[PDB]
Amino acid sequence: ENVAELKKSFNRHLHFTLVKDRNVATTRDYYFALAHTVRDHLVGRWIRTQQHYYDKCPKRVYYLSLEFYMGRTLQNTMINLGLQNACDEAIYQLGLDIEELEEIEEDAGLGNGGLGRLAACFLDSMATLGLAAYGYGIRYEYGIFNQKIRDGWQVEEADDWLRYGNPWEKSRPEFMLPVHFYGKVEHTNTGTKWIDTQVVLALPYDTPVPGYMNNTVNTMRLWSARAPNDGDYIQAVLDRNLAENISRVLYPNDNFFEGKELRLKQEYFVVAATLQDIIRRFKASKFTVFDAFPDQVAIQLNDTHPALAIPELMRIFVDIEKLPWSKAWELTQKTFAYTNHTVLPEALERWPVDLVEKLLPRHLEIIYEINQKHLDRIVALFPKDVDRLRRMSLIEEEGSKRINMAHLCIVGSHAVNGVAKIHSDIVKTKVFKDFSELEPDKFQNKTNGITPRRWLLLCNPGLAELIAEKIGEDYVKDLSQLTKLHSFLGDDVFLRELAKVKQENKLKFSQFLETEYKVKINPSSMFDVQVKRIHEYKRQLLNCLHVITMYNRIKKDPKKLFVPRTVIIGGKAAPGYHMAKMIIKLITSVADVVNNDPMVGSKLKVIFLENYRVSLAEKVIPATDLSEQISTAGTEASGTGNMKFMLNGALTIGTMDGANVEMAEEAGEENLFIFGMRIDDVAALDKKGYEAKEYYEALPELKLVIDQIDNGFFSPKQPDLFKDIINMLFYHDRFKVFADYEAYVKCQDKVSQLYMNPKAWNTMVLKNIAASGKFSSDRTIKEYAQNIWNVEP
Amino acid sequence: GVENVAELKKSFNRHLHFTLVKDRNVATTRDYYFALAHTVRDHLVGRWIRTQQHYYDKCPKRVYYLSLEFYMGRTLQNTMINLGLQNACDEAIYQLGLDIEELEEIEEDAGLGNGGLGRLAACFLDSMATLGLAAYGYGIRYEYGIFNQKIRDGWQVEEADDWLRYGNPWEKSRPEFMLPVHFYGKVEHTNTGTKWIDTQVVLALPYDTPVPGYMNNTVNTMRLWSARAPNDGDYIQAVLDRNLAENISRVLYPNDNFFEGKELRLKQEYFVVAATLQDIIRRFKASKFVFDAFPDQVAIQLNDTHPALAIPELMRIFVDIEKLPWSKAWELTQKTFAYTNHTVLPEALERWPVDLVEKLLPRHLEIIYEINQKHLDRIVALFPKDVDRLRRMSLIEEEGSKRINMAHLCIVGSHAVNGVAKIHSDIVKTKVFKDFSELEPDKFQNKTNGITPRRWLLLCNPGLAELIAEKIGEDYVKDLSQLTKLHSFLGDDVFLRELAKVKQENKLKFSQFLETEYKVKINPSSMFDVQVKRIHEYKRQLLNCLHVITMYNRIKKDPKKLFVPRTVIIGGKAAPGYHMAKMIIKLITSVADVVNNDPMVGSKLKVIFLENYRVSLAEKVIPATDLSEQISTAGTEASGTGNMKFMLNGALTIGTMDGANVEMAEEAGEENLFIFGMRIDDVAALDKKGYEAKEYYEALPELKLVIDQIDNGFFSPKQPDLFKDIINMLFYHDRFKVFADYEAYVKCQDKVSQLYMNPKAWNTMVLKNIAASGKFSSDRTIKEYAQNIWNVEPS
Ligand SMILES: O=C(N[C@@H](Cc1ccccc1)C(=O)N1CC(C(=O)O)C1)c1cc2cc(Cl)ccc2[nH]1
Ligand SMILES: O=C(N[C@@H](Cc1ccccc1)C(=O)N1CC(C(=O)O)C1)c1cc2cc(Cl)ccc2[nH]1
Ligand SMILES: *Cc1c(COP(=O)(O)O)cnc(C)c1O
Ligand SMILES: *Cc1c(COP(=O)(O)O)cnc(C)c1O
Ligand SMILES: CC(=O)N[C@@H]1O[C@H](CO)[C@@H](O)[C@H](O)[C@H]1O
Ligand SMILES: CC(=O)N[C@@H]1O[C@H](CO)[C@@H](O)[C@H](O)[C@H]1O
Ligand SMILES: Cn1c(=O)c2c(ncn2C)n(C)c1=O
Ligand SMILES: Cn1c(=O)c2c(ncn2C)n(C)c1=O
Ligand SMILES: Cn1c(=O)c2c(ncn2C)n(C)c1=O
Repeated sequence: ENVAELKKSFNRHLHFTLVKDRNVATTRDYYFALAHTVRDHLVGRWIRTQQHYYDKCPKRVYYLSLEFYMGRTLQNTMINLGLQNACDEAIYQLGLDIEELEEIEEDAGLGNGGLGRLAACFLDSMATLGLAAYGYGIRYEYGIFNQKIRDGWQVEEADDWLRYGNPWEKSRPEFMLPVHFYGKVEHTNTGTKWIDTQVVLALPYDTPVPGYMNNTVNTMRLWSARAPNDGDYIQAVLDRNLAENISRVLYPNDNFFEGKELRLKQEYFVVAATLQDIIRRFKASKFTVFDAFPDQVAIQLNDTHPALAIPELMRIFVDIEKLPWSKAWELTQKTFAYTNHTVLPEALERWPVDLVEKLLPRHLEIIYEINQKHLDRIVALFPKDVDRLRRMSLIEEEGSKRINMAHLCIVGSHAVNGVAKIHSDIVKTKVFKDFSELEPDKFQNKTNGITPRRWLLLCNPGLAELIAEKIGEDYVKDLSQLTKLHSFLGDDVFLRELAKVKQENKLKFSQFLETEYKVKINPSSMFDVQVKRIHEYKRQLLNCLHVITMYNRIKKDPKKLFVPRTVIIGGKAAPGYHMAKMIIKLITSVADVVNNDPMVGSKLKVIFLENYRVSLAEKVIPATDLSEQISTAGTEASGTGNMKFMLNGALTIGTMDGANVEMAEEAGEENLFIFGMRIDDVAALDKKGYEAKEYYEALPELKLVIDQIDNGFFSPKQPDLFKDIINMLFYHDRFKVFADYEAYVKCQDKVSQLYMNPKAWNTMVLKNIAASGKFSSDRTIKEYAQNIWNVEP
Repeated sequence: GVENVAELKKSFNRHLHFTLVKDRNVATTRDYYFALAHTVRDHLVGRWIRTQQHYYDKCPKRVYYLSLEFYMGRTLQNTMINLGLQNACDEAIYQLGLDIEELEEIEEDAGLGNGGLGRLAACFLDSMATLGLAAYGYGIRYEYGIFNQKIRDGWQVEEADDWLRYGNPWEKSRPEFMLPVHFYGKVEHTNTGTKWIDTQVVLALPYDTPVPGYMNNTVNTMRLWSARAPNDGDYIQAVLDRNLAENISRVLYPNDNFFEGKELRLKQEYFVVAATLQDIIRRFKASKFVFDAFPDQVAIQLNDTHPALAIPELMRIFVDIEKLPWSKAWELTQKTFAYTNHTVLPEALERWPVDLVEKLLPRHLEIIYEINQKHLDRIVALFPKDVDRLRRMSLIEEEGSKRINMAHLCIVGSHAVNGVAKIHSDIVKTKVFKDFSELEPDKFQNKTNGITPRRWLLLCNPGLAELIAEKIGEDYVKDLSQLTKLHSFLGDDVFLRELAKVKQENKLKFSQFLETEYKVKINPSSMFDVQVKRIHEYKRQLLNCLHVITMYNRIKKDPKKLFVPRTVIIGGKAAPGYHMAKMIIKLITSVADVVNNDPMVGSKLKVIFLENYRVSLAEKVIPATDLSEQISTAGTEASGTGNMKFMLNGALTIGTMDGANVEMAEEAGEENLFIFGMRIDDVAALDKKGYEAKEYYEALPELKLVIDQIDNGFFSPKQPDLFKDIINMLFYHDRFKVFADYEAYVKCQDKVSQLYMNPKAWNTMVLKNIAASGKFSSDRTIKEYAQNIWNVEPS
């Protein structure tokens, strides 16, 4: 707890746990010794917390997700346990630099983006609020791949994150479980029997989730695939890899459905294990016995990925626990709650019934029965409307039959929510109209949030300290306290101190940029940042057009006053996403021309931030002046990066989409740079018909950019390299890039104006930060606790 | 002894809490085991760091035992004993209200070996550490060791030995020493020399396991390498294909004394060799180093031919990497390497097809050719005429598909070659490699195998170790020859009663195991007749089987005739692809089922096929053995070591004058062992003449019956011709002349029975074996290797 004792513990671990001394100890060794030293501080409360849940039996919440974008654990753990300052001092006294040791830790990147990071922020919040929550996922041997740029292109490298070992995970062999696949169904007189199946074992690994300063430590249980133990002998042993390939790697797709059998196996794998583990726990507690199940258990479905949980639970209740269908179904609906995270057609999960029949025979039967009972009702309430039956069916018939997992989640759940007002609204009245009309009270909204511990206290200590010195540390657990910040809007000194914090973050992050990339950084320039997964809907392309735009204006009139900028664009593209990869090449091509043109000089620098991940977001976010949140209105369910930048002192330029809409409401629309078409404008443009060749014909600045991109100005060695981009823009652009081009650029010009007025710029910054309270994930979970899970802190 | 138990207790509770995240209410037995292991493990650290730091500071010559196998067994008790902590830990576990025996059984055996070869490496490590030698073991960290064997419907069934599933607290990853290993690619001959390009790369991640000397503060290292894919069409598939590179250290080839020319196997051999040589070279350069002193600082023992590629690999490093001239490098090489021949069985000789090698290790095939060219140029110069000698001495075999004779490469590439027992070393030197020793006489030597007295006496038989200690002191633990002092008790009946009692307690404890694992009811007063080793035709478990049946037919002949009761135990694993071995298992289990259930035989005889024979089990049945079966055909067992364990543990041996049996006889007196059957010369004479198994069948009533019973379905009614392959082998393809030794073997057994009815004489003979086993301590073997091969002294 104190410095002297932390030094002894560190040396004790370096010695007994790493078998090293100071002369032969590696940096990794020091990091592991520090990690173990901090890890020991959690054990007492972790056992105590789990024991408490058993003795008092509070209702349990289970967040079931295929993704958990956790990032690094060491610093986070030191902050939530109140050890950082002590450890920093101890390490320094041992002659080491804690910051260097921290960089050794590999990110636990078992997610793709928002969906996976949301889940991670939720666990932190649930632990901070003292809830009996458990996160359940898959312990991927490989998480989201590590990204590199070779010759301007994204190159993928396996993210072998467990290679050197993971001190934050705890194998729980006594809770191992078998998961079945294939086989056939047998309807006997003693119940239905799913037999002749292939078995794969699931070994759970527990990771502690410490709440912020509250003595609570929950658990994140991730499952690992293992071959059972019961032709060529060698091949047979090697073939054990097949089963174990189930939890081998995370599918690297963000907002896109890939119907691969292996993925279907991962979905069921995590689902079968989790539900059996929850049932066992339930039956092992202080408890026909199952009638109290929904009062003791709440399972949240993170998107439709774990949709199979609905029939799996039914399978268990009926075939194993011998409950009648009617009862089983009732308990199921009371147990599950579904969160819809997207409206993009390509992201919708539709599994071919053929694939499901072969792999999960008993589950196909259960899904069919669920649909029968479901459609019999509709037929009753609407004897005529037969087209309504087709639109609400769990099965799609057009061509090869498929299963609409989202429909399956709606009927098997008692609550369904979008992740932002505009998204939830679209989900309730448009996408699932036929369902909400019958069950209105079933649909809700639960606007996303981000944890102020990792995304403020951890990533920007300077800002957390400044805020804390002015209004106390109360805000860490109740972010709505940041509103008190309005009391200092005319405080010139607090405004200079606010600016100093940002500048320090920029100077430090600049050192990172000149170290990782050649480029020379103008530390006074404006840090224009857009970091997120590469997507056509997110429009990194639109941003790219503006950069080329600024570049030409500079070449055109070199002597014309230009507010300097450092444009940073980063994010991974799904491996099979061709257009995303091309977009990356374009950006890298532009930067090369821009960063090396003598006429532009320190006026404009462009950086493609490589390997964007949680630990990297913690560095660049505190260093940002301008946050790009420019996806086409109605395409971004919510967004969370936007919230991160808001809490850390950046201004936002974006469209009225996702949570951007709610940010404007909290801070006031004038304090954000909103632009472009809105949900209604995009629809009108659709009914009419989007003809992109019109804006190109009516906007010279855009035409120059387009011609340069099309004629090879950015790829001399390959004149037609960006042909596919141009082709999509002129004939296949569902995200209407050309349509928001003019408004975007004019918006960008106003940002530049404001940037030249420090007093005005920071004043707005302060109103934003003051208005960010709403976006703490503690508030999100609070609403989940009260309106869906019915549990208390 | 004060404050030692209390601190062990505190520490134990500290680990259960911080290391296992458990309290006394939720802890599993496995958690208690891991808690004790970490508690014991902490006592190795100080000495391990200190030991290795010392070898760095004093720079003694280092010995490197390179092997594809290390059959280590359990580490817990062994570590406690060598560190002098068993008594204190036993007491700490007890006071904590726990059953220490229950905890130790939790530990998984590190069975990274097939049999005696892998176990010898293990024993050698323990001894080298006990003698304080700067020794290092080098092998592969298999994810799956030798398979767990189960008996289903009388047949052997193999189950994957997933020994790392729950974690191994005894290994320590050393990531900073990872290394790249190359495969495939091609050879480019440029002006900058020869270059091996276009290669596929695999990484080698070493894992160090501490090897504690006995009561001397020395803690050596065993470094095992694990294969990992390097970080650098379809994304998901590409990531899944990383399993291919990792398959190289996935599982141990389960073959004992048998060459299987598989590509994966060749990859394992090169893998451990390339990782090891690079690491050894890196250590040399990091010490007070150009390479002229290498052979004076480095000695690498090649355990059999499996790591043969180490020779051309060192040449490759020396010439292609270090740029040394060929002549100089070849010189450094021979001085560095030493080869130990572990077998003369033709089916066990590694002969790789030149094509497989060219495709996988092209640069190495060129180097092997060049060594052969030089080598043969020498023969030619010494014997201008004799062209046949070239053919018999070449590393390349031409007949049909060209293959590489790895034995020959090891010989020319080494300064010393040895066998593992007088008779085998003589065979190697004068017959198999006759043309070679004639040129270099001094090169060939002998190094009689040994076993470590710590695991095979102190640990597995605490009763006998204490008995002996109360009579002649503890000195014998560090010098086994001190066992001859037991002779003073040749007349003391009191002592003989005590010796019989210890043996009795072991049989009673082991009987509990048997009846709990098998339906059979044991007669604790019966003679424990045991044959536990890998199932082989040359080891002749059949012969033994022919005796059990011969006996069965005798009891059914006169149910009232005095019969010396026996509990016959035959165990061992069969290589998955070894058809005849599996047939022999099915024949032994079938016979057993007929003898164990025959009402007329009752408590006179019981057959038990001991399932899953392995180091931990060996430690169980060995101390409980009365008679040891070591009956391999003369000239087939290069040495054997089981024989040694049994001898040291109070059992009498019935066997042929093969391997180390000859030397056991010389040491204890040929009449203090039941020797029988043909001898090497008798075997040769029978070969020259011609073996006609049918004659002995024709001339031996008791035998003819046993056979007719096997061939007609007496032991397999549902399947009358089930044992056809066995009958057909015994009659027209028996290279191990089973029947030829059947008559001698049966008469020999009757005498064993006779002697057993006489407690006083039986135990007297036993005492004579225990007092003469000192020569078979691996500490003696290692000392001899050190003086005459490695040229090093006890650091
Ligand atoms: O594995 C040991 N410590 C552990 C310490 C550790 C634990 C968890 C995460 C990181 C480090 C170790 O070095 N690793 C576990 C990792 C893996 O799974 O590969 C790497 C260890 C200490 C020790 C001390 C003695 Cl005397 C003998 C064997 C020993 N092993
Ligand atoms: O893994 C931990 N201890 C280790 C302890 C251990 C180490 C070596 C062999 C057996 C046990 C552990 O339980 N295992 C390593 C094995 C594996 O890799 O499967 C199983 C551990 C302790 C701990 C304490 C906190 Cl607060 C959080 C996470 C934690 N993990
Ligand atoms: C927060 C975060 C995201 C989510 O970003 P959006 O802009 O909301 O899409 C994605 N990736 C990482 C690494 C993050 O930290
Ligand atoms: C000693 C030992 C061997 C050796 O068997 P022999 O053929 O008797 O030399 C094989 N397996 C195990 C488990 C051993 O302990
Ligand atoms: C399928 C998917 O990854 N959806 C993503 O979910 C997160 C968390 O709700 C949203 O912020 C984001 O806008 C959306 O694209
Ligand atoms: C190739 C091989 O496994 N050889 C085996 O080695 C051991 C240890 O040297 C000998 O005792 C045994 O007789 C022999 O069969
Ligand atoms: C988002 N996304 C992908 O992630 C993707 C894709 N095609 C392949 N992938 C992987 N498409 C068309 C797409 O929009
Ligand atoms: C690496 N890479 C790509 O990833 C790529 C490409 N063209 C299209 N793509 C997606 N080219 C030319 C290329 O070198
Ligand atoms: C020892 N041995 C084997 O181990 C073996 C074999 N055939 C296959 N195997 C595996 N043969 C004929 C054999 O003698």
